[PDB]
Amino acid sequence: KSQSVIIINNSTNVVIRACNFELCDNNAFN
Amino acid sequence: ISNVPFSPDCYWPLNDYGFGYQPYRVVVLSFEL
Ligand SMILES: *[C@@H]1O[C@H](CO)[C@@H](O)[C@H](O)[C@H]1NC(C)=O
Ligand SMILES: *[C@@H]1O[C@H](CO)[C@@H](O)[C@H](O)[C@H]1NC(C)=O
Repeated sequence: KSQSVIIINNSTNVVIRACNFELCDNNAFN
Repeated sequence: ISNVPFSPDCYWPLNDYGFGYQPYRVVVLSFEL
């Protein structure tokens, strides 16, 4: 219900993305 | 851009515009120096 940004790198590439996300612990729109 | 019911501790807070005066289109330009 709120906008959120993820800043993650996978092993070569840095990807930053700001959407409405479901967040997991222990899809993506707008 | 969140749409949640507004409890003023009085419902959906997004008002719709009436096609009051004629609508205007606005563009704002910001410069990094
Ligand atoms: C993972 O890296 C590949 C290239 O190494 C890239 O194309 C891909 O977008 C990356 N994964 C994500 C989720 O961005
Ligand atoms: C995406 O945003 C628009 C307005 O910005 C909203 O009307 C819409 O409901 C949002 N998408 C979802 C799946 O809720």
